[PDB]
Amino acid sequence: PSDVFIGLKIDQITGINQKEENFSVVGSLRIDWRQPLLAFEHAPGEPKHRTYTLATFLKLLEEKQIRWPAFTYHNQQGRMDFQNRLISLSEDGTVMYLERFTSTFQAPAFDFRLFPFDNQLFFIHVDSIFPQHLFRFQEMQGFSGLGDQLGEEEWIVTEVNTHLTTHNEFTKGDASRFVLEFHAERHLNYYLMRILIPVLLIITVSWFTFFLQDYTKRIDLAGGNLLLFIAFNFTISSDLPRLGYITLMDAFLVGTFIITALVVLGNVWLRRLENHGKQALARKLDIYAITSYPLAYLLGALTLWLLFFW
Amino acid sequence: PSDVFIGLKIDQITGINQKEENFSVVGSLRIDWRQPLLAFEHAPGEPKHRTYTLATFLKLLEEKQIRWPAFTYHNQQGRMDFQNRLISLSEDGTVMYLERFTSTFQAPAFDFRLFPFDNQLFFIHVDSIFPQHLFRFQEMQGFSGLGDQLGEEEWIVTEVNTHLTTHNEFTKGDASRFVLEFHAERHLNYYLMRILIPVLLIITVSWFTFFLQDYTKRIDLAGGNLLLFIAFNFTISSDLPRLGYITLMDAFLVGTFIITALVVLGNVWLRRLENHGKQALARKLDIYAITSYPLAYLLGALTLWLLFFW
Amino acid sequence: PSDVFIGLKIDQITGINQKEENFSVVGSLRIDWRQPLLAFEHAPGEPKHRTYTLATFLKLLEEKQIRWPAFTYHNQQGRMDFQNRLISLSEDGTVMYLERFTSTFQAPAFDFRLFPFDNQLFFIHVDSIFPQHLFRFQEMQGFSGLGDQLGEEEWIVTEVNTHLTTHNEFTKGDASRFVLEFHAERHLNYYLMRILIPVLLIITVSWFTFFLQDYTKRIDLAGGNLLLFIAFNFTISSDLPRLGYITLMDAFLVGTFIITALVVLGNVWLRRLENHGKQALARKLDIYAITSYPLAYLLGALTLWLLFFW
Amino acid sequence: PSDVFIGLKIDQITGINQKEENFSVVGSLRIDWRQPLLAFEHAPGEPKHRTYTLATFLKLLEEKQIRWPAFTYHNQQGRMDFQNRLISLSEDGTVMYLERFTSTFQAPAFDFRLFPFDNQLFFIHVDSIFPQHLFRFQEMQGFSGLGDQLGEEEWIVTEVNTHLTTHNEFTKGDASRFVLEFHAERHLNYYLMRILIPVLLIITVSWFTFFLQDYTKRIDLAGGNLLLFIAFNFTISSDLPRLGYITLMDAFLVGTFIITALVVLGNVWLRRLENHGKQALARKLDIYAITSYPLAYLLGALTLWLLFFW
Amino acid sequence: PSDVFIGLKIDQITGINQKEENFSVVGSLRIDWRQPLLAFEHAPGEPKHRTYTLATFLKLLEEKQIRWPAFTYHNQQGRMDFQNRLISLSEDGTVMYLERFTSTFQAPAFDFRLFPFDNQLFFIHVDSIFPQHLFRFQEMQGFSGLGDQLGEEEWIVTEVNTHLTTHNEFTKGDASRFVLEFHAERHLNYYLMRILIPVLLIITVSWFTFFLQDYTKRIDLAGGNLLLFIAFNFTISSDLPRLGYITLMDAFLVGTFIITALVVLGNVWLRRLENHGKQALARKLDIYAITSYPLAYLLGALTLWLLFFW
Ligand SMILES: CCCCCCCCCCCCCC
Ligand SMILES: CCCCCCCCCCCCCC
Ligand SMILES: CCCCCCCCCCCCCC
Ligand SMILES: CCCCCCCCCCCCCC
Ligand SMILES: CCCCCCCCCCCCCC
Ligand SMILES: CCCCCCCCCCCC
Ligand SMILES: CCCCCCCCCCCC
Ligand SMILES: CCCCCCCCCCCC
Ligand SMILES: CCCCCCCCCCCC
Ligand SMILES: CCCCCCCCCCCC
Ligand SMILES: CCCCCCCCCCCC
Ligand SMILES: CCCCCCCCCCCC
Ligand SMILES: CCCCCCCCCCCC
Ligand SMILES: CCCCCCCCCCCC
Ligand SMILES: CCCCCCCCCCCC
Ligand SMILES: CCCCCCCCCC
Ligand SMILES: CCCCCCCCCC
Ligand SMILES: CCCCCCCCCC
Ligand SMILES: CCCCCCCCCC
Ligand SMILES: CCCCCCCCCC
Ligand SMILES: CCCCCCCC
Ligand SMILES: CCCCCCCC
Ligand SMILES: CCCCCCCC
Ligand SMILES: CCCCCCCC
Ligand SMILES: CCCCCCCC
Ligand SMILES: CCCCCCCC
Ligand SMILES: CCCCCCCC
Ligand SMILES: CCCCCCCC
Ligand SMILES: CCCCCCCC
Ligand SMILES: CCCCCCCC
Ligand SMILES: CCCCCC
Ligand SMILES: CCCCCC
Ligand SMILES: CCCCCC
Ligand SMILES: CCCCCC
Ligand SMILES: CCCCCC
Repeated sequence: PSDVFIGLKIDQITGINQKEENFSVVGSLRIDWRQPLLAFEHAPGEPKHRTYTLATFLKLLEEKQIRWPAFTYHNQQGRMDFQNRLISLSEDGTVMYLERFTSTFQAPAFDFRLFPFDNQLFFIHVDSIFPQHLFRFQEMQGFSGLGDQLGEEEWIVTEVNTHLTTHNEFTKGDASRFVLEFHAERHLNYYLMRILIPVLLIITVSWFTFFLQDYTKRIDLAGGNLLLFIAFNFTISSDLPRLGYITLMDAFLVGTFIITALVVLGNVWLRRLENHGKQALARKLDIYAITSYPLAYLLGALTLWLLFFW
Repeated sequence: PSDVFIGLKIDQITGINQKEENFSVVGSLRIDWRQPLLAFEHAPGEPKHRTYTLATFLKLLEEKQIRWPAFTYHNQQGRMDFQNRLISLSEDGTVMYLERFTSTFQAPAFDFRLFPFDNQLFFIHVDSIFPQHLFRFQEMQGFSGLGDQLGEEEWIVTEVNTHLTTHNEFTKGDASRFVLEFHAERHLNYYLMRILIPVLLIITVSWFTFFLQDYTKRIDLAGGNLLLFIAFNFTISSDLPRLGYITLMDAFLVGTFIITALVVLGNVWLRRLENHGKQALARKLDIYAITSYPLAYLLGALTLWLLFFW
Repeated sequence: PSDVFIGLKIDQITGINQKEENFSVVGSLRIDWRQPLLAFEHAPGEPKHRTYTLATFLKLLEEKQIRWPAFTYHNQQGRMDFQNRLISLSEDGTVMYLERFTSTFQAPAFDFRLFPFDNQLFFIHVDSIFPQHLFRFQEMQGFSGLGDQLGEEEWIVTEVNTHLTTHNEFTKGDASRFVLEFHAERHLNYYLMRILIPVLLIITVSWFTFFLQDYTKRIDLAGGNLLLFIAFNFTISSDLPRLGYITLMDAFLVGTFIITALVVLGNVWLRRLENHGKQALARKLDIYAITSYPLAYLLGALTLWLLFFW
Repeated sequence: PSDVFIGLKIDQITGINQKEENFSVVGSLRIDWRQPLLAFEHAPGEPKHRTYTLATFLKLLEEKQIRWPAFTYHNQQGRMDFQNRLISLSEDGTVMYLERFTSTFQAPAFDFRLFPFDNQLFFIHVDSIFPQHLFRFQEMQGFSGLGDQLGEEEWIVTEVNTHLTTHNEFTKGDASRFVLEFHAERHLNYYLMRILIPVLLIITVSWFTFFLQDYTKRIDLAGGNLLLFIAFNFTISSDLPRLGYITLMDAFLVGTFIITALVVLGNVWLRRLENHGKQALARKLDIYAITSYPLAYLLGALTLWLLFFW
Repeated sequence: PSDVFIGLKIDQITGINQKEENFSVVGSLRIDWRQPLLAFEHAPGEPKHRTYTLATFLKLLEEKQIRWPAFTYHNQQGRMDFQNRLISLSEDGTVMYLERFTSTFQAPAFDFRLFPFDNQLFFIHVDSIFPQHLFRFQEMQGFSGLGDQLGEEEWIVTEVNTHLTTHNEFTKGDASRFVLEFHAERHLNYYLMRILIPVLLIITVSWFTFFLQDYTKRIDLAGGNLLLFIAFNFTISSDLPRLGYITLMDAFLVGTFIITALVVLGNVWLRRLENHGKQALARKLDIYAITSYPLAYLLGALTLWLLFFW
């Protein structure tokens, strides 16, 4: 068998789609191979290295009746665009190949249930067409990976890896597979500032209602604080992804709605007790409401942690 | 006639469009066929199996003057993209074919009137071009179907099937048709949490208004609860599909609007009776309102069930 | 001249664009023609009918130096995609042609001023390239039209027609034109439920304000009902098309805004009369307001009917 | 030099993009030219005029070694789609050419500062490749322009023109340029109904606050009218183009916000004077507020006219 | 080595994408080169300059076995569209080349943390394929740059530059690189009018609450001013870019929310002190609130300046 050295490098992640579950990149694929049948002596005044396009070089190989180690991108989505496809040929028969491209790729491992605390997995598979007794992939050391970013991005890359495996077609011979994989995360700082801090203030305004004496005014104030929560919710709607299943962020907001609505219902009942002449009993229930309100939020937090992270 | 064995497998459902009524996939089409005229003996040192691209192989067939069993995708929409198209040729004349693609498909059976409790039907048709006395489709057993999903999705597949039929063109000979079909559903859990629970609380706040004594304050509170319902409605608008016809979900929300508006009108009339000095009569009508309000919702639920599910 | 029989059938209307004024379809074009110069006798064991692709068949015609009746789609927009293009050739020289496609088409007749009560006209033109003394179109009977729909759609087709005309280029010979045209409408049921019923309730709440005694409370209630109308308006914005000209629906909503705003202004003036000590006069004007409010809506309806439907 | 007669006609304006500054059309390009070297005598039974596709005809010209007057579209954007490209050849050597297309075009002259009272300029440039001593453009009279529209549109065309100029490349010979240009406007009727009338009512409600006696109630009413203005503003947001610079419409709405906010601040100060026991002074300032409020709007209108239209 | 003179000019910036980090243009690439092997004498009556398309000219070079100085666009994104590709050939062997195109380009340097006061960097790289001892780039003086704009735009260009560098592939010979770069900014005038002025008025209304005597009314007014801020926030949402990280504009709006919410909480506590009979102490704390409110905004401004601009 003949050894083929291969590597892949990604310049830039050009987009990520959370609803369709795919991602897009710009990158470069490189292969080194040696074929002694291609060795030559340069003509008088000719340079020491010959250069062809892939279209030009494949004709040369067909005129010599030489087999090319062809390969394919197994999780590609749609059409792929090439910026350049270039070949250098050595005096000794060494072939150096390079192709540079733009493309989209399938991402079947995406899972957003722990949003915004989620970490996602990305990969690209390259497959040999011929079986492993003709051609065997070897890992080109030093080349493969991701380049550095230059401004400010949405996703932060945490880990990068490459390894070699096999695949099979037509129930015959196994063939080589090359894998590049990486992991990435969000800026949690941004969600603290945009969502948590203002919701905590809204929660505080609802608690402060128990500090006043007239139940009539309380009903007005509690009602208005529920409309304020709803108004805020649509103001953040563009930061929430459109998914047909439940997230941690969804559970948090619905639970806040439930507790704030219950404050309206309680103050109506305290007014009813006052109208029936049971002021002292209503005054006693008020004292229990003040202390149990923060305990309800603390026990809800604990519940969400158990259901989503264990 | 000559037997052609065929099968189709879908890796991933890459999108679903409810307004245009189409869907998109990535998959693989496989065909086995035997043609003794293609049998050969391998050259000294040559492998036991020959491999060509479809473009290369069709030239070989034309040089031998052999007919190829050509086929077409009958509900395809737009252009189809190919990732690979590959042929293996056996010593005995057996041809193995494989094509891997991305494409969109028409979906004329979609019907969303029972949303969110709806179940939808999907299919793909593959048609033979030549008539059934030249070539006959046979079902390749073990291959066809859907692969497993790996994270969390919007639609859950409930059933998968394949079968064989016929089609006709130019009022001449019948020709074979191959069908793959499947059924899928939503996560109802998500709609319970996002829509039902908060609407039930809003309905409860409107009922609690009948517990208070001053009709003047009631009018204020009932009015504000109607604006709260409208505000909530636009907060959920992104979860509702843009269709030009009536759904079960539409009927549910309009009915809730009607009943909450009627509470405003009733409390104005009770205030009018008080101003004309008919307090005792107004106090009697109030007692009938308290009990009939929940009965109206229960009888509305029953009505919706009859109109949509029977 | 030589007779060419032609017909067109549409499977599915794949989209309609109200702002750009175009529509999209999937369909099939069929032509029958006879050319005795193409008659043949089948070889020993050959089938009685020969089959070619369009690319293959045109070469045969060029080798025999035979003219093909070429045609073009005159209101096509953009690029057209072909799913299949197929030819059957009879022993007697009869040619049967079929092409199946996806495409978008221009729609210059669209006019939405009577929305939602509007009915729109659609058409497709097919033109012969050669003049009518070489080739003449004849209508293929039984084939042309629209197929049946299978679930639930936005637009309902009301009428379908085909006929033959002529066109002219280079101020020379007239040439044949084939026309398919159809008409379609909306589900008015949907707009009754989504728009009319809730607006009628909002109008009723504004009338009920005249039933109360304290002008001070009336000003509060009338003001809040105007904000409720504005809130509802944005909740329906996605059902309204984005057009740069006036519709019947636009006129209806602006008129409702005018009348509800005038109720706020009137109640402020009644409070001013009370402050200046003219209660009896203010009480008299109130009685005229109660009866004239419904008359204003009835006379507005009559006005809109005259301006838009006559 | 050889005279080339040229003309251009546009059927339909298929879209206009205000943020990207481009427009799209469907149209037809026509050229007449005479070349005696192409004269011929028709064969026995042949028609008097020969017809070719552009691909076919250019081969004929190359076999005779004849130069074709090639041209290019100088402000084209992206790819252009052709529906038909057709050639008629006369017995005397006269060539008649026709191409029919869909395409997008650059629009660098767009300027929206006077919105909605703006009038915009559109153009298309066609350039000769060869210099003017080989080939000279002449204007084909009677053909060029715009066709009639058939329903109801967003933009109304006010003026259409064509003329001839020159261009230069490689600092050598001047070459011909053909220009078609036109001007268009909006329906102002639509903006009167959708924006002006309701804003004028909101302005009137704010003035009516000065007619009441209790400053306490005034503060409530003035505050609520400011929230009503904000609510209305988002209801019209879809009619406003997304531009990164100031328009006349923007200035109008911000000025209305400023004046309505100032009414809230004034009524708080009048309440402060009442609390400090200076009722008579506060009552005097109220009389000045009533008359100066309409004068502020009149002087603002005058200011906007001077800044934008002079 | 052979000198190649190169230059690039951009007509129009056709779009800018802040979320994907790319931009689009229309422009023209020009190259001058001399090759004595191409010198010729013109035939009797032939013009003094020959003209070919790139496809035509490359054939001529292959028939003479002459090497072409090929090049590539190194940060191109997707497919590039050509409007024209043209060659002039001089009697003395001088080649003049021109290509005119539409395309999108990668923009990895974008960084929006200082929005709206940000200034962004753009560039385009052109790379030689052959190494620098065959061909060397030289800068074509007078040609390169940006053209003038004609109406009103979103971005204003502040600086333009070109320079020459090198690049390396296959660890062999260095090759030439040509760079064009430019810088651009926003209209700050627009953001002053749309965001700052109305927020400053909202801030002023919240301060004026401390001028009134009844804490009961203050709580109502402070609550309503918080809902007004939230309503305004969604009215401007379309002017804010959708980025997953914190901007200066984000920090400004969250800080305003915090301070306005704190006014609601303070007035509830002053009412509690009044109910417990500590009016004089509450009256004293009120005097400290009036002066410290503006100081909080001034010190917040200073803090934001330090964190973002130093
Ligand atoms: C960070 C902004 C969103 C906060 C969501 C928190 C809801 C879940 C509470 C339990 C968190 C468990 C620790 C990870
Ligand atoms: C599940 C969230 C939406 C609930 C809609 C229920 C409206 C229909 C009531 C009758 C249901 C009949 C049982 C399927
Ligand atoms: C059907 C929902 C919209 C109703 C619009 C009615 C406004 C026009 C009133 C006059 C109608 C004339 C009869 C067609
Ligand atoms: C027509 C609807 C928008 C009205 C905008 C008017 C603001 C400018 C006032 C001065 C107009 C000057 C006359 C053209
Ligand atoms: C210009 C409209 C937005 C204003 C944002 C100002 C917030 C930052 C305050 C400190 C500015 C420092 C001077 C550049
Ligand atoms: C979180 C809701 C607290 C409600 C406080 C009032 C409780 C009233 C209940 C009366 C029936 C026991
Ligand atoms: C949180 C809502 C509290 C509702 C309490 C209802 C208690 C019902 C008691 C009935 C006694 C007559
Ligand atoms: C669901 C609406 C209940 C209305 C309660 C008040 C009924 C008043 C009707 C007076 C006329 C009979
Ligand atoms: C739900 C609205 C109740 C309206 C009841 C109106 C009854 C009209 C009676 C007229 C008697 C003078
Ligand atoms: C539809 C508006 C009705 C207004 C009712 C009050 C009329 C007051 C007018 C006083 C001046 C004649
Ligand atoms: C619908 C608004 C009614 C306004 C009536 C104004 C009447 C002005 C009369 C002035 C008398 C001093
Ligand atoms: C348009 C704003 C009018 C304000 C009316 C009240 C003026 C009060 C000013 C007191 C200080 C001179
Ligand atoms: C439109 C707002 C009016 C504000 C008037 C303030 C006048 C300050 C005078 C201070 C005197 C103590
Ligand atoms: C910006 C918030 C100002 C709050 C004014 C009232 C302060 C009350 C604090 C009482 C506890 C010290
Ligand atoms: C800005 C909010 C002010 C809250 C002040 C709380 C002070 C707590 C003192 C407790 C004394 C019993
Ligand atoms: C339905 C799950 C209840 C979650 C309560 C939310 C509490 C979160 C505390 C931070
Ligand atoms: C117009 C149909 C009335 C439907 C009433 C809604 C009641 C739903 C109860 C769950
Ligand atoms: C400006 C046209 C006035 C239209 C009034 C609307 C009344 C509609 C009654 C159904
Ligand atoms: C900042 C420019 C002030 C414009 C005032 C608006 C008045 C318009 C009167 C119709
Ligand atoms: C969290 C950063 C606090 C910023 C306060 C905003 C003050 C801006 C003054 C113009
Ligand atoms: C801003 C937080 C104040 C907490 C007050 C607690 C009173 C018991
Ligand atoms: C939260 C549900 C309370 C139900 C109260 C019923 C009173 C009759
Ligand atoms: C009277 C107020 C008591 C506050 C207790 C708070 C316990 C969390
Ligand atoms: C729900 C319609 C009630 C109509 C009341 C009419 C009173 C004059
Ligand atoms: C006085 C309250 C009676 C509650 C009856 C509720 C019947 C559903
Ligand atoms: C509807 C316009 C009324 C104008 C009233 C003017 C009072 C001075
Ligand atoms: C006192 C109420 C009279 C109601 C008259 C209604 C006429 C439409
Ligand atoms: C419109 C600004 C008024 C400032 C008033 C200041 C009072 C101390
Ligand atoms: C007492 C009201 C006077 C109204 C004057 C209006 C001047 C425009
Ligand atoms: C009694 C009002 C005092 C105002 C002081 C303002 C200091 C910024
Ligand atoms: C990832 C865990 C999700 C569980 C939801 C209850
Ligand atoms: C699917 C049943 C719909 C019936 C609507 C009344
Ligand atoms: C279709 C008639 C429209 C007339 C508008 C006044
Ligand atoms: C077109 C004139 C604009 C001037 C803006 C002040
Ligand atoms: C550009 C400086 C950003 C720092 C954010 C704290």
